[PDB]
Amino acid sequence: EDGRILKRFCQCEQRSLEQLMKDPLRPFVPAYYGMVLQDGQTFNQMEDLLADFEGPSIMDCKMGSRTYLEEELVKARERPRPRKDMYEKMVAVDPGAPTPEEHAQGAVTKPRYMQWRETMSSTSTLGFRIEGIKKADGTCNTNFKKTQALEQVTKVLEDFVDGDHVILQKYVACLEELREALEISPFFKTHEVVGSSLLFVHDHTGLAKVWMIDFGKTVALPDHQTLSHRLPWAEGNREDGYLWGLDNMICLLQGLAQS
Ligand SMILES: O=P(O)(O)O[C@@H]1[C@H](O)[C@H](O)[C@@H](OP(=O)(O)O)[C@H](OP(=O)(O)O)[C@H]1O
Repeated sequence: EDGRILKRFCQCEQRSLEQLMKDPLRPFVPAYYGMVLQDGQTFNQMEDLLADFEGPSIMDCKMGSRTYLEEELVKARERPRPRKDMYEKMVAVDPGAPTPEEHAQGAVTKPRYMQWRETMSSTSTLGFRIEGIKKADGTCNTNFKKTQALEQVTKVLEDFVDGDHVILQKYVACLEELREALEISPFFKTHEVVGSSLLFVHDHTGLAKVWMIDFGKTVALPDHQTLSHRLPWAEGNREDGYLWGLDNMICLLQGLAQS
């Protein structure tokens, strides 16, 4: 559309957006405009987050210690469904990361793949991981499958803010105010948030912002029930590591800001 973007419909994201529009997180999420049909498909219509920017830099971090839903792991034993998809996306990073049985099948299960991807990157050590970068100069990078150690992550962050400090201060101020809103938010408090990202965008005019995006697997907990989002995940507990991720992120960016 026009200052608007169409995203492939899914129910879970619809229901999350319509709730978030009424939540203290509203300022930190893309405006939600409703749905539409076009060229044979159904779409959620969304705010174009880039609208206000001139030649933006852009970074997307997946947030959390766990990236798959629990009924993926408890449904991976009852009726297992191995994927060609994921074996290849795995072998294209580490061959012989597969097991001699996974080898002969050309197939890995989802929780297995998602698990391996969590340990091969910063997710299991920091509770967040860089997924994507596009810089002011036209270059970009989505190859972060082995970005794991604290010093690899900080190098990428350094290159992205590109010595602008200013812009880096602005981003810690966004993340710090995000965190105050997450802590008092009924939506966050009553949802499992897995697979979602923080989108960092900024300009040579010094404009900077962070949004929460991707609510395709943000799930409602049963009545009155809450998460700390800090406590470590164990099958049954539904913990996220979302706020563990955020705390670590804020800490590291402040560390850059001293520098
Ligand atoms: O980043 P990678 O290594 O390419 O892995 C994909 C990525 O983790 C997506 O976020 C995930 O969708 P969800 O997080 O929404 O599950 C998807 O699952 P899919 O292929 O089964 O959709 C993975 O293939």
